[PDB]
Parts: sequence; structure tokens; C-alpha cells
Amino acid sequence: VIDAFRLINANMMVLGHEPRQTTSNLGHLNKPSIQALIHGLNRHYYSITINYRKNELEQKMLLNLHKKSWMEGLTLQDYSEHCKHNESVVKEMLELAKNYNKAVEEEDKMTPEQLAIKNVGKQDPKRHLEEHVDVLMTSNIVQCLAAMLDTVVFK
Amino acid sequence: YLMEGSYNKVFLAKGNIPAESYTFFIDILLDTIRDEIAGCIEKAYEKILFTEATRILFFNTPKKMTDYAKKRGWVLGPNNYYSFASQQQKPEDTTIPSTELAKQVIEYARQLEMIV
Repeated sequence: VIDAFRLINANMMVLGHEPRQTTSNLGHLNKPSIQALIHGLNRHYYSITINYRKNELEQKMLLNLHKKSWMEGLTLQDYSEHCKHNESVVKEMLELAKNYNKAVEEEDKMTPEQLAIKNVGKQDPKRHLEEHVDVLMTSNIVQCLAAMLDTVVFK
Repeated sequence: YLMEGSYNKVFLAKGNIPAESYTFFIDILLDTIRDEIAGCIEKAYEKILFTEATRILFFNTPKKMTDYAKKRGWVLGPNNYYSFASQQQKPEDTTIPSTELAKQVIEYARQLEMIV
């Protein structure tokens, strides 16, 4: 949020130039400031419009956010830190699984209005088996490639 | 007998005489049979006596068996000694996998990222 404003000669407005404070700006409409913009836009100031100038040198500068020549791919988490991770998740899989069977028996015997408003204990449904598998997998696959890649790279 | 290596197939190449035209032509096969037999024996044993090798490849003489113990490259001590070529150098290197398995992993990623 960033606007711009310029006062307008309120005196000249009273004198008949009230429909004569219209400089030719484009437009795009505002509201929540209609508080003081109803005599702001239409008595005290008006709305200028904002732009930017996205240089290519500044853009190639900010674009930087990671120095990776020591980050991933030249590293990999600890292989005893990484089994303790799998352990936990793939057990949570079990807990959620059971509730998943209990949800597939319910949904069958109910109309979508009652499965719609079902927002008590979101732990039951698909949403958490997906939430998991995509972290688990991710991890691991790549978990996966990192080991292999280094075997040839630092061969 | 040919497809599943069983021998006694050189013996039955003169016993299939009920039709003589069989015994005229089948003689050709007997030069492949010796080759497969020695192909397995190159791995199956490591010390046998010489006269036994003469009894296995279906030769009668010692001379022939010298020539064929020279083509495969064996030595002629008191018993005909073998060279280990079954698993001379093991596949104890997953450095050879290395690149290939990394290709595979990448592939899985492609299937989990593609827009389907």
C-alpha cells in the first residue's frame, strides 16, 4: 500500500472551479479512506498514481538470496538424524491410516452436507496423508540422489 | 537334452540309428556340444586328472586333449589345473551404478513434478 496525494486549492473550488480541479489523471477507485477522501479527493487533495522502474542491474542484484557452493549437493543431513525422521513419520502414517478406514465407512453412508461441515478433528482425512507423503518423499528422494551424486563428484 | 544341458547326448547321437539319415547329419552338432561342456567345466571344477578330461569331452586319445587343453589355456601338471574365471574379479563396485541410479532418482522426481 503506497499512494500519493497533492492538496487542491479549496478556495478556487468554492468560487466555481470545483468542477475545475479535475486534472487529467487515469483512475482506479478507492474507498476505505472515503473518510477524508470525500472532501479529500473531492475538496482538499487528490490521488496521484504510483509506478516503478525495475532496472535490470538492480533486478539481477536482489535476485540473489543463496550462496550454495557450500549448501546442498555439497552436503546432506546426518544419516542417523535422517533415520530418526523416517521413523516418526512412517509411524504417524499408521495412526492416520486407521482413522482413514473409519472415514471411508462413514462418507459412504452420509450426504455431502454432513461431510461438508465436518471440521472437527481434521486429523482423520486424506489431507494429512498428503501433508505427510510430500514431506516424507521429498525428503527422501532427494535424500536419495544427494548420496549418489557425491559418489561420482568427489569420486 | 540340448536346451537344458544334459550329456549322454553324445552317446545318443549314434543310438538314433533307426533312421540312418539322422546319424549322417547329426554329426555336425557334436562340435557345439564339446564347446558348451567345456564352457561349464571352465567354471564347475578346479582340479581333475587328465585322463578324466579325455573321458568327459568324449575323446579317445591323449593328443587331441593336449590341443584342446591348449586352446582354453590350461597347464599340464600331474592333474589338469584350472584358472579362476568364474568370478575372477567380483562386482564390489557401486561406483559403476553411481551415475545410473542417480538418473533413476531424477526420473522419479520428474513423475512427481510433471503437470498431469
